[PDB]
Amino acid sequence: EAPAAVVTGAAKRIGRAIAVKLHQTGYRVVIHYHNSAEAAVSLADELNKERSNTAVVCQADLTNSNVLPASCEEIINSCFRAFGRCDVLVNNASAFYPTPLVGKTVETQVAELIGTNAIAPFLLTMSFAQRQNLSIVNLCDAMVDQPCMAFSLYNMGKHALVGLTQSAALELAPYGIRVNGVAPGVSLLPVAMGEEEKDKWRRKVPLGRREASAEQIADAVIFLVSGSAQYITGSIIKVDGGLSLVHA
Amino acid sequence: EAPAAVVTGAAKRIGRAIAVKLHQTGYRVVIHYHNSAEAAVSLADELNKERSNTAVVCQADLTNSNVLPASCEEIINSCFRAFGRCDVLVNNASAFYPTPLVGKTVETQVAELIGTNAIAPFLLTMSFAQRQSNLSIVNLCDAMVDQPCMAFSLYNMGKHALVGLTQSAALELAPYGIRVNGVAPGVSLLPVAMGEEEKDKWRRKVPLGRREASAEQIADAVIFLVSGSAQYITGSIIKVDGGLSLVHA
Amino acid sequence: EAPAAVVTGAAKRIGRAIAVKLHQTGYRVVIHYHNSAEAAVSLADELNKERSNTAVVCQADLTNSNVLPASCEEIINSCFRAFGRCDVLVNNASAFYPTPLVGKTVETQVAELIGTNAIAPFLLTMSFAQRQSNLSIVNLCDAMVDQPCMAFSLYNMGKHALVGLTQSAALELAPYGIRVNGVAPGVSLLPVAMGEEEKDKWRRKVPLGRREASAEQIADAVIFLVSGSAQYITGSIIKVDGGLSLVHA
Amino acid sequence: EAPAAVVTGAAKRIGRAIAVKLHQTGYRVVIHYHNSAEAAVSLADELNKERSNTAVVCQADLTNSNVLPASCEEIINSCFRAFGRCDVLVNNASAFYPTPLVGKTVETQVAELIGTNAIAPFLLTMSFAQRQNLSIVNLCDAMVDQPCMAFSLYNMGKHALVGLTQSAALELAPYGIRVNGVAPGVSLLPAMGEEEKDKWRRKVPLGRREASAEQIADAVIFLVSGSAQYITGSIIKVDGGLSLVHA
Ligand SMILES: NC(=O)c1ccc[n+]([C@@H]2O[C@H](COP(=O)([O-])OP(=O)(O)OC[C@H]3O[C@@H](n4cnc5c(N)ncnc54)[C@H](OP(=O)(O)O)[C@@H]3O)[C@@H](O)[C@H]2O)c1
Ligand SMILES: NC(=O)c1ccc[n+]([C@@H]2O[C@H](COP(=O)([O-])OP(=O)(O)OC[C@H]3O[C@@H](n4cnc5c(N)ncnc54)[C@H](OP(=O)(O)O)[C@@H]3O)[C@@H](O)[C@H]2O)c1
Ligand SMILES: NC(=O)c1ccc[n+]([C@@H]2O[C@H](COP(=O)([O-])OP(=O)(O)OC[C@H]3O[C@@H](n4cnc5c(N)ncnc54)[C@H](OP(=O)(O)O)[C@@H]3O)[C@@H](O)[C@H]2O)c1
Ligand SMILES: NC(=O)c1ccc[n+]([C@@H]2O[C@H](COP(=O)([O-])OP(=O)(O)OC[C@H]3O[C@@H](n4cnc5c(N)ncnc54)[C@H](OP(=O)(O)O)[C@@H]3O)[C@@H](O)[C@H]2O)c1
Ligand SMILES: CC(C)c1nc2nc(N)nc(N)c2nc1C(C)C
Ligand SMILES: CC(C)c1nc2nc(N)nc(N)c2nc1C(C)C
Ligand SMILES: CC(C)c1nc2nc(N)nc(N)c2nc1C(C)C
Ligand SMILES: CC(C)c1nc2nc(N)nc(N)c2nc1C(C)C
Repeated sequence: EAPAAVVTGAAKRIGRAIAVKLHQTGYRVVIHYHNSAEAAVSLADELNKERSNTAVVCQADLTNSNVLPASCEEIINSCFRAFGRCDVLVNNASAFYPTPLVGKTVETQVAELIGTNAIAPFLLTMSFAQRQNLSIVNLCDAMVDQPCMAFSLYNMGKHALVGLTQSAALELAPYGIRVNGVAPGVSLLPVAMGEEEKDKWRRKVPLGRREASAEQIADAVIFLVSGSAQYITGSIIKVDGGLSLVHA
Repeated sequence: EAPAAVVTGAAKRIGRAIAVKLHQTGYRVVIHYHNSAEAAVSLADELNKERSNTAVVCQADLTNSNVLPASCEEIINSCFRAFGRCDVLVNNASAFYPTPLVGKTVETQVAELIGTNAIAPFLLTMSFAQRQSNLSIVNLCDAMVDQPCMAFSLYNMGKHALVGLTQSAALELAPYGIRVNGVAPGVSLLPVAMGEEEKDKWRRKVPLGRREASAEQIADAVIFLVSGSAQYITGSIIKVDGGLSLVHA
Repeated sequence: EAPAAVVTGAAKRIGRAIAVKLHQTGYRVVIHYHNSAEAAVSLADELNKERSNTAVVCQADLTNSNVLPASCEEIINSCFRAFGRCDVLVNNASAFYPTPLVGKTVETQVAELIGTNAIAPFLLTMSFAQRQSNLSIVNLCDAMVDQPCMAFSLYNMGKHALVGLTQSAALELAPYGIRVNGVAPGVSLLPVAMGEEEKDKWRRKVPLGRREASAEQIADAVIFLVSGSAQYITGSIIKVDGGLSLVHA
Repeated sequence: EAPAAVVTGAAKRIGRAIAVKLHQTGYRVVIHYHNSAEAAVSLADELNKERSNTAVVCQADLTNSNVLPASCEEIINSCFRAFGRCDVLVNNASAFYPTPLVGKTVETQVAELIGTNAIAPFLLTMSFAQRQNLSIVNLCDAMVDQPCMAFSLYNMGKHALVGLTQSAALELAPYGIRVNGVAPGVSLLPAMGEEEKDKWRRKVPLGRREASAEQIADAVIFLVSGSAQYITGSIIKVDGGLSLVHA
């Protein structure tokens, strides 16, 4: 039968593109979402119209808390309940907002930014391994070493995700599970973002002076889960048009 | 008038060596501790005997929780209460134990390892910067972060997050004249209870001298980073590992 | 018109797999070689039997010297003269042997190791760019560059320079639509010649399957990078090492 | 006996600051230079005026060639000739200029940029080790991963120098020789004038100022000192946060 994948934060944008491209490759998919219920259901309907019984949605908040491990176990469980297997996990969901060093409480900021970007990936990785061409792909960030000003908590999360990618690649290799990352530079600028700000970001990218499409990011995910990546584990592929190479 | 420093997890081992060297350089010190109360009080006593009222102790669990931000604020507050100023913060305290992917619950392991290694350092950095010369913060990192111990994902995640904080905070606090740096030990001060035969196994791996670092050697790099000789150094992580991280499998 | 690629050191092993896989993908190929004349011609014959007029050979020493810039110019020229275009350059050729710090003279060792691994890639890159769709360059790097083989300083220096080239050329050539990326093998295709103890030693270190990479698995990463599926990827180095570089001493 | 140090490209700027600082800490120094004869002799004179017979100059081109190994061996030899010992080697000399991919020939550019920044440090390291608190400090670059546009050969050279620092740290550890790097960001602005200087200054998070030569030398002094006895294969960035700033 067809293999199955879980994509977190898959209702919209890059997660959606990844879900779509996995589905087109022949995967059954769990579209995880938090708030974007309408987009998630609409996406599932469309994939199911294409091939019957090949998409389900699964709602979960991925903020850190004492119940986060159970929420992550349930996400993996939902893939098994729908499809009887879980071959691919894609950790895409992410909170991203400034937390200056010098309104959400700081405890909430910690829980959202660290939970979504790192702890949930860890717990989902745990549940995925425990339930078992298996692989996990973590959505990282090409700019981790030249971070956005005042984004310390977000940056800490993405750094933690690099650590998880390496530790899990090492530990899960004996089980045949590969763990890799895809690190976007600037990708899919919101149509609603101010045009002046869009231009500012695009002007920075050496390759084409434009942001990645969501499909370009998805392409690298597709490579990593494929038979063409069978010896690749612990690798993080930047997909950033050379943005990380530009000095101040 | 003398500068003042907070050192977390300063009762024993590397934190102790750091507190002692800072004190010897002329700093007044807050000795933070968690369970090591006798060691901490004894250390403060020793330092105060050397110079009157230049050391205080401050107890706090640095596990992630709803009360962790207030706890970190109180650690910084304790430096100001005692000394009227806080010039240096050393984020040394750290939980370290395996968390295999395949009697603590996982949510507790997350809270302790991410809390001690990453979140508390963040909240302490926030309180330090907000409460404000040669100001700086030194984070105790790990030379082996990219070749981690098997089954230590949460620990390794916590230390990676700390590298991220060191960079983000260096960038953001530079306009405020606060430098933020790291010291990354390889193998240091193996536990006296570790069998010598196993101590020799890690020792044999170290290119420079086939031995682990003393706590004092780690402290030496901290002393440098807080000194006027490092006035243009920020966002830098100094490995103190005797070549360990350069050795292939 | 079918696109054309140059592969250096393509007569055998990994370079051969790259040439074969590019050819299978529809590329016409220049098979560069140094000493392996019989294998190079044999490979050309084989590919030409598959599709007429799709493979040629080009001999050159890639050791550094006063004549190297002309040699690299002629390698690129061979692609234009044969195929009327050059879309892809793969910098695979490499000298690899120990140069301890404490028959070849040291200046010869420098010329061979830095020439093959770094300077030739630079001059070929120069020639390729100046002679100019989906254009790209792939440099064969090394996943163990930061945990190098003992006594291989010159080899390691060359591979580090190659990372620098990959990055510098990615930045500079991005405006011309030329992408520049790397593939970094761990251990790959152990020779039968090598000892049974030595080969086992290396194999048992690889977390993912306790075996070396096949040449085809290395070639798969090259194919991805030159493909339309990597159109936004430049300055990236993809490790293909089965997790070898993650394993501590 | 006082320890002795070789500093390459030490007639001016950062090399001189390092030479001056080592001398002040008690070292006897070989001031290597290439073209800056007057400046080198002048520094040796000032240092010898402070302490008699504690400085000598040594001329050498560090461009790659077949005689480069002999030249590097002779630099180390000159320290032993003058001082009877050689405790510290600082690889500071560097060529730095653009070499675009698209009147110096390319073979000259390769020779100068790879020679000065990488091959000469390798050859000096060999000769330093062979001739034996011993250590080597390499002058690297904090911006190696966000390079100057059209400086590929320079960038390759400094990357090779990171590789040397790591390889030699590993290999020379059994011999008790530590090998470390100092990676400046922007330091000492000259050739260049204001306002281009102030364009660079505005980039630096920590004080919007370039590093002083003194600040770079401070980091060198630390790595050679007893306070760094367990540090080897480490590269210390001295860049005021410059490398942390995104485009
Ligand atoms: N776009 C870029 O320029 C860029 C750059 C670097 C890295 N990345 C990385 O690439 C990935 C995708 O980027 P993107 O722009 O598509 O991301 P995004 O739109 O910012 O986030 C994707 C999804 O994350 C989910 N999410 C947020 N908070 C959550 C929570 N508490 N619990 C569960 N889910 C939560 C949201 O789901 P709901 O909508 O259902 O609420 C959201 O749709 C992310 O990991 C991101 O960090 C992106
Ligand atoms: N030792 C090494 O080989 C090595 C290697 C790499 C990195 N490092 C890093 O260097 C630093 C010093 O190492 P070390 O071996 O001296 O450290 P350690 O003994 O393992 O821990 C230092 C202190 O951290 C405090 N701590 C632990 N859990 C805590 C909690 N939940 N709340 C508050 N404090 C807590 C403890 O205080 P109490 O005793 O008072 O309870 C302990 O004394 C650490 O950051 C470590 O990760 C060390
Ligand atoms: N194999 C591995 O485990 C491994 C590990 C890390 C990195 N890599 C990298 O992957 C690439 C392929 O590895 P490999 O093992 O297939 O390589 P290899 O067999 O060691 O060498 C490839 C070719 O390099 C050519 N070459 C050597 N010296 C030359 C010179 N002076 N001038 C021109 N060409 C010269 C040779 O051509 P002729 O035979 O025609 O003389 C040789 O066939 C290399 O860049 C290597 O550094 C490989
Ligand atoms: N200054 C910065 O902003 C900066 C930034 C990053 C890294 N760095 C690194 O820090 C170190 C010092 O910087 P700097 O600006 O003081 O250096 P520099 O002035 O550009 O050069 C130092 C010396 O190198 C010598 N040199 C150049 N070509 C030579 C050759 N072919 N053979 C022998 N010697 C040669 C010159 O000696 P003569 O004058 O005697 O001919 C020169 O005085 C260098 O390694 C540099 O790459 C500096
Ligand atoms: C498209 C814009 C709004 C954007 N959105 C992001 N979303 C997440 N989750 N993570 C990022 N690093 C992220 N980064 C950007 C850019 C600022 C790079
Ligand atoms: C002395 C031994 C038990 C040891 N203890 C440690 N403690 C903390 N907190 N962090 C480490 N990275 C750490 N690392 C080691 C060694 C394995 C290096
Ligand atoms: C399989 C053996 C002979 C081997 N051969 C190599 N050849 C080149 N050119 N480069 C390497 N890094 C290289 N590395 C190895 C192993 C030590 C991995
Ligand atoms: C002060 C200016 C002229 C400058 N000079 C340099 N000299 C050398 N040798 N190396 C550099 N990386 C170097 N870099 C700069 C800046 C452009 C950073």
